[PDB]
Amino acid sequence: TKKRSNNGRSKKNRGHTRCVRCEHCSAMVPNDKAIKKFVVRSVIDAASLDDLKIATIYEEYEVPKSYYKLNYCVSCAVHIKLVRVRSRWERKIRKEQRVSA
Amino acid sequence: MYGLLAARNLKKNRHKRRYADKDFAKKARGDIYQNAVGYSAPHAKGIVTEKLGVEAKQPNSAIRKCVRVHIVRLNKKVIAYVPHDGGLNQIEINDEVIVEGLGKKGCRSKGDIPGVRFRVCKVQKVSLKALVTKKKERPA
Amino acid sequence: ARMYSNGKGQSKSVTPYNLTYPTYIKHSKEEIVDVILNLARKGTPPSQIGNILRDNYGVGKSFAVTKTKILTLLKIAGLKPVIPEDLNNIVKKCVNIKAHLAKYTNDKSSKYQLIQMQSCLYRVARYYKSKNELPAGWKPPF
Amino acid sequence: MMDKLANLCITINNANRAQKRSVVIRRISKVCRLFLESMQKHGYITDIVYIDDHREGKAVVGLSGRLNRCGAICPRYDVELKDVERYRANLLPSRGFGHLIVTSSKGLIDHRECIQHNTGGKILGYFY
RNA sequence: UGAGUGCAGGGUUCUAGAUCUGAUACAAGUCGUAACAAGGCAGCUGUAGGAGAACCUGUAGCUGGAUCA
RNA sequence: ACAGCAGCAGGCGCGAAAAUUACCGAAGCCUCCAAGAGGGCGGUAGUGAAGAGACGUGAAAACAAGUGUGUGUAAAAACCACAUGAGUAACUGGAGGUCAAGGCUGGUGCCAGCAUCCGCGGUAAUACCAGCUCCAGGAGUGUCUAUGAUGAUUGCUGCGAUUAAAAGGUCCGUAGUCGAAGAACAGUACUUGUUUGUAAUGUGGCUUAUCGAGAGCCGAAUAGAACGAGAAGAGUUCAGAGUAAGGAGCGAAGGAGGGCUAGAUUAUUGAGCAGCGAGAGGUGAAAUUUGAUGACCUGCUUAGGAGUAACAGAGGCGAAAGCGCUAGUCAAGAACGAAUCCGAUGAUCAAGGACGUAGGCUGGAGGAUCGAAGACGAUUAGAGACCGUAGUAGUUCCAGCAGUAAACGAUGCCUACGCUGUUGUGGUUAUGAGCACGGCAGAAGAGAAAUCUAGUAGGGCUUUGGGGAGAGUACGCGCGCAA
Ligand SMILES: [Zn+2]
Repeated sequence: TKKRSNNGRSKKNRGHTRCVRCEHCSAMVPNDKAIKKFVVRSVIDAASLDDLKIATIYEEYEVPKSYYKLNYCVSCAVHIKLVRVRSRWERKIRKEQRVSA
Repeated sequence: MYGLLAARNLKKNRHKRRYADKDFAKKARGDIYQNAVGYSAPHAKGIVTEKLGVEAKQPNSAIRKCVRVHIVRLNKKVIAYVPHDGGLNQIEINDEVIVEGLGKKGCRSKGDIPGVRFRVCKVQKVSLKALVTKKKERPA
Repeated sequence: ARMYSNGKGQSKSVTPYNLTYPTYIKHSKEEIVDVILNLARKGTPPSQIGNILRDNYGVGKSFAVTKTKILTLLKIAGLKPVIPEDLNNIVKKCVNIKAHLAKYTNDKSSKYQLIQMQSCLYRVARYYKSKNELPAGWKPPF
Repeated sequence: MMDKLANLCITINNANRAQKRSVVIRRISKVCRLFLESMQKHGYITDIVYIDDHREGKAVVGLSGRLNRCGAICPRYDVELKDVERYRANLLPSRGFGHLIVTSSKGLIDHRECIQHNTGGKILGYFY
């Protein structure tokens, strides 16, 4: 029986879409189906900022950040616990997740 | 095909549909005259050539008593079942027997007997029911 | 719906309930009739005649003054074309597509458009050669 | 294009189910007029106005509380006077009430008038 | 006008045949365990190689998926 | 030399299958030169549980079938009348459920058997084999085999195609089936009158055999044809008419739709040269493997062949398959605005024709990355596989062949009637809203449910299914270089 109204993907009014590759296992997954995750990570860890304050030559310094978008296939997303199995009424709830660091 | 002047189209279509029915198909396109008892004849005469026994299908546990018959009208050899309690004892090799159908729509196996399609009715011109129950005797 | 594709557009223009006589205008009957026949002899299609009469001279639908239709007036004046103007515009588009494909042979989309166009030509031809508006053995310019 | 007499029927059937009292029907022909005029004679509909829009035509009608259902038959079968009671028993709910309408050389008539005038015709539609 | 009968061919229906190759039933024999749980490498459709055997591997697709995010 | 029983009896065969080598100057008819002759044509009986009527097998006082006379007939027998004796006369299938009627008594122990179907029996069998009581129909009752019904499981009335079996991968297109409003016209279909057209059978009746089938008489009738009538629907024509039918054209604008020309920022490999002097790679953990002929990492040079990250979405475009860097160029299409033109030009479609991801094949160009086959290293009882090292055909382009996909929203194409709220994309706007293409959330109905491209409905046209298997297989045929 049909488990989801949208077939588990975001394609509508189209024939075909570009593929992308999974970060964890390099499998091909369609772009409109892949699980997506955003990361904004400081170059320097929080446990070093108190040393940075005496190491730097400049009057003040702003740490550089690094930015990423990651893609996962279903198997990897479930195994890494980005997503979890949910009850028949919960399946319908849609909410934006946090940006990781 | 539902128009007022559409009768020819409608007729030809509906005729072609009927071949999907197994019943209509066999009568039209199969070999309906291959059988000793069937479209051809209600009963068949033949001579006994061997005595035989067969296991019942699971889950039953029995040996069923059967006879090899050479059919006069076709020169085929067929298996038939012998109905009654001590029935096999009323038949000798080279006796003549008359043989009858099991009562299904096509020729099909009945009950727990695998692959046997006819049963014995009379031996040497007399009813097998009378022979077994000792109401009458062999012609001798 | 549309004949060669999946379109269901609805853009048309409303025909009036009654037509009257355009008394607000600034020319006579005979002047309007002269304007039409001049534009005709210069070689304009009758749909363009209609556009000019509305836009420049200020007359809607070009019939309220004349009690006669544009193509009928051109037949009365003897200015009738050799081929009806619709069938004529279909042959032109075919020629254009064949002239493109002649130099850009690889274009599968243009090939697709040509077979649609060609079908439409013969469907129109069969109309006119039933109403005796074309000779029975007329064939495309190709 | 849809059949105009079919369109008429679905338009009034749906509006009746939705408990509306009046409707506008958008494409009208000669027999559609005569059908509506029949329903008025037997008191199934109350008021009729016709709009002469120069684009086909349209009608505005008031429904009564007595109308349960109506329908067109397609195609329009030819019937002898011997045949009409067969169709009467197939279409109508009771022997006591309701109308089966037939076209004839004497206009639209009902299954009782067929007996009076001694004429068959072509089957058109029904209401009860 | 022609019966019968020569000699070649065809058209139909049956039947023989060394040997090979399907299917079906095999109480329970031998070797593994491919599917059904994330069935222990998620499964399935097309196509192409390979292999005691279930099947395995590349390429494009699908969720009837382990994700309506 | 003779001869031909699908004439009447009769015989043999063949089969599961069918009567007497009988009487006839009488009945109904036919034949002759006949107040007469002929007829196995026809009639009369004999034989057989094919079918169909009416009645026996007791009553409470008191009952068939026998026999003798007469009748009957061509002669008979049976039938009927009166008179004599008397006291005879039921079986077939069943009893666990469907399905009416016993957990009764004795045997047997998965044996022997029974059972259309479901199922009984392994020592406590209401189901086998018997006894005894009940049930059903009854001069009849069981079985086998064809067929009609059961059956809306063949569907005109009247079934189905999201997931149970079932919508063609997409277009074009002939035959075929189906096709506006307004004003008029004509009678061949259409409907109906009168007249023909049915012996038997059947249908509505009445009358006589004791009754009931039976017999005799009456009335009306199907399809088909002759001559009249009516004109709603169907049909034909017209233009001082111009579809929320189609095609042609105009104006401003929008889009990863397509072909071509000329350019681009990085990245991955390979070579050259320079610096440095010991490890790099890969995994869950490791080994194959590579490095003092200087790896790895960091510079500068170059050579190629692919690709267009992030922006990027329940966003857009295309008939579908599919389409994502920037400029220039070449055709055609969709939608919107509006007092442009022509006038039925249209819907759907066997045959026939054009396109169709990927993988594959024929020839040319080329060859970075990835990688079927093949070869190793590990793991395991064994791995031929999964993992790692390496490596070829292919993966790219031009000219063609091929014709399949879970080619799926598993939902055909036109055309209708239909509740609300919200959010998009492109035009237009009295700024109130609309038109085309979408998403989402309820409701009401619907449906076996899950759910809703599935609500309402004799609108039109094509494809298509009919319990599992064998089988989308065999034989024949058509296309293809082969697959
Ligand atoms: Zn992955």
